[PDB]
Amino acid sequence: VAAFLKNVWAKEPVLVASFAIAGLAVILPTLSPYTKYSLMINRATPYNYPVPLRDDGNMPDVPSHPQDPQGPSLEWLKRL
Amino acid sequence: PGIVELPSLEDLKVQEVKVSSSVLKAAAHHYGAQCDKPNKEFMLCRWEEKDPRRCLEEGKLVNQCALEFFRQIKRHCAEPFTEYWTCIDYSGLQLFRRCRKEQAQFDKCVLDKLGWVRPDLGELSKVTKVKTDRPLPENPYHSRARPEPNPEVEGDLKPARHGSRLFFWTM
Amino acid sequence: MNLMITLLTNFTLATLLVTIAFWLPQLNVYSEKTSPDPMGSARLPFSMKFFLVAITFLLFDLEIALLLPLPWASQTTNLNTMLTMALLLIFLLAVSLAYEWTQKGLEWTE
Amino acid sequence: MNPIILIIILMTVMLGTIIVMISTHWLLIWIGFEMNMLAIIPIMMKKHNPRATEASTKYFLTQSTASMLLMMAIIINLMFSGQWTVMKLFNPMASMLMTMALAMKLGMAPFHFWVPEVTQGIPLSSGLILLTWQKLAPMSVLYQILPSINLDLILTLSILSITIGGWGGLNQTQLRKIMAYSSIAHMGWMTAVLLYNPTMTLLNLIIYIIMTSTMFTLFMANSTTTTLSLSHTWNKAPIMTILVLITLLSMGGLPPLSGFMPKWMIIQEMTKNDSIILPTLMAITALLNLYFYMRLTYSTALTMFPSTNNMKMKWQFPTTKRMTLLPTMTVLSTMLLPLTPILSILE
Amino acid sequence: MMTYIVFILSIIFVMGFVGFSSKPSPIYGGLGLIVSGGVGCGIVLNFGGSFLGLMVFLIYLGGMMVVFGYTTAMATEQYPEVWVSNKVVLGTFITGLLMEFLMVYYVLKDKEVEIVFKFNGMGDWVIYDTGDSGFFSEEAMGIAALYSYGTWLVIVTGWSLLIGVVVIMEITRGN
Amino acid sequence: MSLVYMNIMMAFTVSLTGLLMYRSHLMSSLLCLEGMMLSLFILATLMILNSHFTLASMMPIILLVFAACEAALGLSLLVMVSNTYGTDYVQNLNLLQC
Amino acid sequence: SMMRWNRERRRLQIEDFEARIALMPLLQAEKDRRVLQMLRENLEEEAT
Amino acid sequence: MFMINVLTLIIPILLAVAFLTLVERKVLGYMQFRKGPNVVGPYGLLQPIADAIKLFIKEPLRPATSSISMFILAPILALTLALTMWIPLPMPYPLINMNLGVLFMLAMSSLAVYSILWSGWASNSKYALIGALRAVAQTISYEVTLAIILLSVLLMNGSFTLSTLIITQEQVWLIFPAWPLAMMWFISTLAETNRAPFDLTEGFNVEYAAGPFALFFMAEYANIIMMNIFTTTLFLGAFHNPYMPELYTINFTIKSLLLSITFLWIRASYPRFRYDQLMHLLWKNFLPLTLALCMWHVSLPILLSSIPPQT
Ligand SMILES: CCCCCCCCCCCCCCCCCC(=O)OC[C@H](COP(=O)([O-])OC[C@H](O)COP(=O)([O-])OC[C@H](COC(=O)CCCCCCCCCCCCCCCCC)OC(=O)CCCCCCCCCCCCCCCCC)OC(=O)CCCCCCCCCCCCCCCCC
Ligand SMILES: CCCCCCCCCCCCCCCCCC(=O)OC[C@H](COP(=O)([O-])OCC[N+](C)(C)C)OC(=O)CCCCCCCCCCCCCCCCC
Ligand SMILES: CCCCCCCCCCCCCCCCCC(=O)OC[C@H](COP(=O)(O)OCCN)OC(=O)CCCCCCCCCCCCCCCCC
Ligand SMILES: CCCCCCCCCCCCCCCCCC(=O)OC[C@H](COP(=O)(O)OCCN)OC(=O)CCCCCCCCCCCCCCCCC
Ligand SMILES: CCCCCCCCCCCCCCCCCC(=O)OC[C@H](COP(=O)(O)OCCN)OC(=O)CCCCCCCCCCCCCCCCC
Repeated sequence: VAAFLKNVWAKEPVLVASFAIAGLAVILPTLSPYTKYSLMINRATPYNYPVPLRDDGNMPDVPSHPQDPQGPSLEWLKRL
Repeated sequence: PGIVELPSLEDLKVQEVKVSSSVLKAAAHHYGAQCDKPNKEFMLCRWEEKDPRRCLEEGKLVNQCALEFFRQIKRHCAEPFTEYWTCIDYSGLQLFRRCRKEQAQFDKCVLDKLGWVRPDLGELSKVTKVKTDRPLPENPYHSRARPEPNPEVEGDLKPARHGSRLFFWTM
Repeated sequence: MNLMITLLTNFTLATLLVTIAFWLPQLNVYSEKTSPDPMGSARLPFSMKFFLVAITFLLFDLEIALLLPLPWASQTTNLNTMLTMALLLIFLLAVSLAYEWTQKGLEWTE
Repeated sequence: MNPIILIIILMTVMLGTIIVMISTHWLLIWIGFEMNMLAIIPIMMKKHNPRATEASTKYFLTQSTASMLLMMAIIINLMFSGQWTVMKLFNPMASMLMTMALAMKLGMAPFHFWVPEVTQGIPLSSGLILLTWQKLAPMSVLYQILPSINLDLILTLSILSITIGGWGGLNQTQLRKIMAYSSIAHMGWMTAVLLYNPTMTLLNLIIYIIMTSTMFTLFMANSTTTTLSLSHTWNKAPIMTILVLITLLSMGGLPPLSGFMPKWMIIQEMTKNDSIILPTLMAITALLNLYFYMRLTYSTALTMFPSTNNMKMKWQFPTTKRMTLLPTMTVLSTMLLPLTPILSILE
Repeated sequence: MMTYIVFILSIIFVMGFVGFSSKPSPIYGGLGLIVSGGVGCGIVLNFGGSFLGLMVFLIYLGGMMVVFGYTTAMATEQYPEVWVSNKVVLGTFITGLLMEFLMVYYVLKDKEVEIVFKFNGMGDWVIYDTGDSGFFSEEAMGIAALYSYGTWLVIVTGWSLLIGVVVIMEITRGN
Repeated sequence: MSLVYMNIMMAFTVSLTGLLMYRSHLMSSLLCLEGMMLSLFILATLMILNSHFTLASMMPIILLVFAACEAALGLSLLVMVSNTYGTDYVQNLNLLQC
Repeated sequence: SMMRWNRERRRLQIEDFEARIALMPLLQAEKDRRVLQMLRENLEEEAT
Repeated sequence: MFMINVLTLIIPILLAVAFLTLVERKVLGYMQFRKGPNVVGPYGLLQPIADAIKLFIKEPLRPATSSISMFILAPILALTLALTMWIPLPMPYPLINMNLGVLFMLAMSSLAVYSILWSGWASNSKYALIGALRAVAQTISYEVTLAIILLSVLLMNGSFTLSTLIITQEQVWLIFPAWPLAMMWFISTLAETNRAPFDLTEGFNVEYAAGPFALFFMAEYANIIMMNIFTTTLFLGAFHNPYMPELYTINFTIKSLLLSITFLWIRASYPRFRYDQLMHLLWKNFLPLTLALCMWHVSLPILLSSIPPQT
């Protein structure tokens, strides 16, 4: 499992490089901390119009102006 | 069918905002900051009514508040704004990233002479709540009543009377 | 519109250069010549290997046709599913390649 | 063929039929038919002889034409309905195209002209698959689109299929072509009762698959492909002699055997709907199938017996062949008629 | 004249199939199908289907019709044709193709305008630019959704392509 | 119905009539079959782009890929025929008359 | 380097999209008046 | 005004292809310890004009063609696809600015094998047909890794736009995160155009005259210059000031000349592959590494949160 690895690195380095790159491409998106930021950036990219809501009277988490405190903020994206 | 009720030409006339798209894109973030309320009441009326014929006057309110946005730039800070939208206007894709010193001059002169804060990255894409006095549409699709569903099955399931009733099979 | 004009101009320049290349030396009255290669009168034998590499091109080209919208699919919200299906398509292209390997399909044009 | 590759290809055939059976979308119907054809093409070429390549070429041409006509019917449905649910079709042009395409995939007449050829070109197990498993997916689509199937067209195809599958069985000594014309006649029987009671369609399908599988399993157990080669069964394995022929007496449609179970039930659903002439004509043609297949029964259980001397050597060796489910399928293809009201499980 | 251009291409498209459904040769059949693929691709591209038109070129024409011409060229043993000096070897080609465009322009006659003008599409047919879409081709995002939404579709498609490789390698063996 | 759809259907039926009257070769049959597939691609694409139905835009590519794989299968069948007789003639494919 | 620059380009894409979002009420109101202008003109010329 | 722009693209392409023959013969001269042409013009500057006037009045071979139409449509298609590959190339702004210029170029280069195939069948020779089938098999083989390498690189771009590819590389060259893709791309473009050491046609279109051979020749060299410019844009993308586009134009011109002379310097250095050895190079060396790097450049912007913008 180690002498076989040295043998296949001696005979066929192309397939060893291919299986190593493919194995890292499989495992490393889960072992990474920055993978969640890909999800967050792709879900915070505004392709549509943010259709507003009628104010029924009791919605504390929804702002009234873009320059309000509450609302989803992208301080993490500006700073990183 | 019924005659579609299109409004008259006099009910459509308004004072247009006759500026080009680079003028609008250079003046976009401050317009989203300062002209928030009639814009969101109009687009709430536009997605609730699903009909522009009932969204006319609020739309004119947009076209009443956009011009007063630009006049207040024209009285105070027309020259940094002109120097900014000219550099916006040069580019093919109209990049914000090519015009940062003219952006800083326009934001500085606007924050001084008018006090407008350019919004942060992430804020203009927010879903906001809108307080209106107009009613909620009870049927925006103008749909008629649904046909009544079939009566469902109920009751305890009894065995079949004398089996299958298939010619001579008694079970 | 500009693309159609450009294609038409490229086609016109191509046909013009071909027409000049055929009609300009046919001004010459040089010689009418007679008496018409590694085979003289042999038929063509078919080769199975050339057809195998053609069909291998076609099947991997279909797999590439599936792989083509990936720079657009990177922008989606369901990135875990998108990554799983992208890796699954490239893995199935690799499994097709390994099956082409081990059954001696890539031999004498390896 | 590599047996792992054989298992993978057979599971792909089953997967294509299952994708046609379970899908609510027309593109997946088309995908399942494409997968089914693509995977069944090496099953025909298991032996690598020119008759299998000819059979696979004819099968590819007919099933590909049927697949393209199916996709044109799907496209015209998307015109006149804007949607993709596997339900009734919203244009009788798309209905006629899908009915013609499914009749081509089943090999119903007048698109029957590939069924006795291809079944002749391929081995007995691949012919078994072609005449049992490949019926299941187009009959499932016909089960799911019957509010749009034209009555006159499906009855025309049904009675033409029964007449041509009847008159195809005269001039044949090949067992595989006789099973192919029996296939054509039974598909006419199945699509006769489709717009009246599709439970009897599924009953006819299940009884047909059981009888066809019993017959092909007997043909594989004896390795006989012609009538004249079937005629030596009495001297080699005498228990094999009659089971073929009581199963074929079932396949004609003859009481008290269970092959009388479909046709009678079909008549039992067509005299309800005030059609008296049409089941009368179709079952007179079934008696014509009895005529030719009873002549084959006379050929094997009686007159044309005589053996050759090398048969004496076959007496010193039993059948080591897998006769898989052959007693079960032989019991289920004859003695099922006293359990005829089991058909309610197919609703 | 310029308005009816998609319709014009469609007419040429129909005529293109009459180039090879009459079947003069499999090689000229492939040539007519390549020309028909190009003009049907023009029909696709003129509704804003840019990616689908480039799949016609890249996968149908440059991917599959290359293989059809390749397999055809490994069959159907060739023979020479007329090879006189330039009054035959290119002049007959130019007069024949000018007669082909004469046939293309020749069908737009009084029997055509009774169908064109009574059922005028151009003016109200090509409606792909009906309003705004945004910062994205809707057709591009619909093809992009093959990976997030089309999980079962990609599974059965990749399985069919793997089975296609296996099936071709089993039937093209002879053993 | 509509006009350009009628043209694409006309091409489909013309390549069908070419696919239903064989002259000499099996390659002519495969070419008419793939002209049918091409017309199915064109007509599906124009419907899907017309209605702005977004998720079906992957459908013609699917309709391409499978069917192109289908064509590959057909080409391989032709090759095996041309390895037995030397030509791809459909009149060499008549041994299954008996 | 591609990490930092693709992240910065995503922030620029969000800035351009917020410019679009801030302009969409005016463009939608002008689009509504555009189509109602043209349909009233088509109605009057249809009536004459 | 647009036709002026089309002519100012297509006439300098033909002039650059004409003088590429001079640059090739001079650089292959000095690398082979000899001189290249210097007698005809001053330092050889009239050798392309003399060669062109020689080839365009040379006798046609009176070709025994198996077809008229494919014999004419193979040089026509060769020149048309040689010219139309240039129209989306951003220099820094292309002739046809299209959203899918990369995919357009991949499609129009995948259509370029029909000139080879129609030149092969339009000859009566079975040997020329066998050579054409081998060339077609080689070219469609290497188009696979063209497509996969090109897709893997454009996973860092965001879209198939060639002008966006200039915006992508404003901070770093794209050869730094993608040099294995760069070197396999470069050998794959070397093997597309049947360029040495992949030139087994000199180891199919000889049925033609010398004039139509000059047409196939100049289409091949336009493809060489075009793929060098496309590789320059794709991996060594230059700085661009929108107020002075000549900085980008001189910069990618110098890089394109260096990469074309790198083709000229590869062809004067190596022996040819045997045919199965370059099929081994594609199907058993470049294709596993290329698929692994395709998986890598899919899954890498997801794990590094470096997913490029769509627009
Ligand atoms: C405290 C806890 C413990 C308490 C214990 C309590 C029980 C103790 C006794 C345990 C054993 C019970 C056995 C079953 C009960 C009696 C069933 C019965 O006789 O039904 C009369 C049944 C109708 O008469 P019934 O007067 O209306 O009913 C009197 C009872 O109340 C019948 O009552 P039902 O209203 O329930 O009747 C049900 C219904 C009544 O039937 C109907 O509603 C009409 C459907 C009948 C079938 C018509 C089909 C016609 C076309 C196909 C003909 C095929 C060829 C015929 C056979 C040829 C040779 C294989 O039956 C069916 O639908 C099923 C089909 C008939 C099966 C009968 C049971 C057979 C079991 C053994 C089979 C052995 C092979 C026999 C021959 C195979 C064919 C039957 O008779 C017939 O249909 C005649 C056929 C022969 C009947 C089988 C006699 C059973 C014993 C046979 C032993 C000897 C076998 C010799 C070797 C093999 C043959 C060569
Ligand atoms: C874009 C601008 C240009 C780019 C650069 C290109 C310019 C330089 C050109 C030089 C001249 C080329 C002449 C022709 C070349 C043709 C021959 C040739 O070289 O064939 C290719 C050769 C072929 O090798 P071969 O032919 O010797 O192999 C023999 C094979 N067997 C034994 C089976 C017979 O090499 C390759 O295929 C390699 C390609 C590049 C690989 C890059 C791998 C990067 C590293 C990955 C990770 C590895 C470690 C493992 C994981 C570690 C993790 C930490
Ligand atoms: C799980 C991650 C994703 C994996 C899938 C994606 C992979 C991308 C690359 C695809 C490659 C497709 C083709 C692979 C075929 C493998 C079989 C093979 O090539 O066997 C033959 C070979 C012996 O060489 P030979 O036969 O002589 O070659 C002819 C020329 N001389 O035999 C060999 O050379 C041995 C080759 C197999 C063993 C290689 C081991 C590499 C290990 C690298 C480090 C660990 C990586 C982690 C994953 C484990 C991978 C095994
Ligand atoms: C609402 C209902 C829904 C549907 C219900 C279910 C429908 C089932 C339809 C079954 C169709 C089965 C077709 C045949 C099996 C498929 C695989 C196959 O062919 O296996 C046979 C196998 C092949 O072995 P091989 O080595 O190739 O033999 C040839 C000589 N060398 O081995 C042999 O050849 C050995 C010989 C015996 C093979 C017997 C196979 C019988 C299978 C069918 C059983 C009956 C049907 C299922 C039960 C009733 C349901 C209808
Ligand atoms: C043997 C015959 C002669 C051989 C030599 C000549 C023919 C072969 C060589 C030339 C090939 C022609 C290719 C024509 C289409 C190329 C693809 C294409 O149009 O892509 C560009 C573009 C898509 O990009 P995108 O940015 O999305 O579009 C603008 C959106 N804002 O889309 C557009 O810009 C669309 C522009 C309008 C549509 C153009 C339609 C062209 C005419 C129809 C096809 C003509 C060729 C037919 C025969 C082909 C034979 C191979």
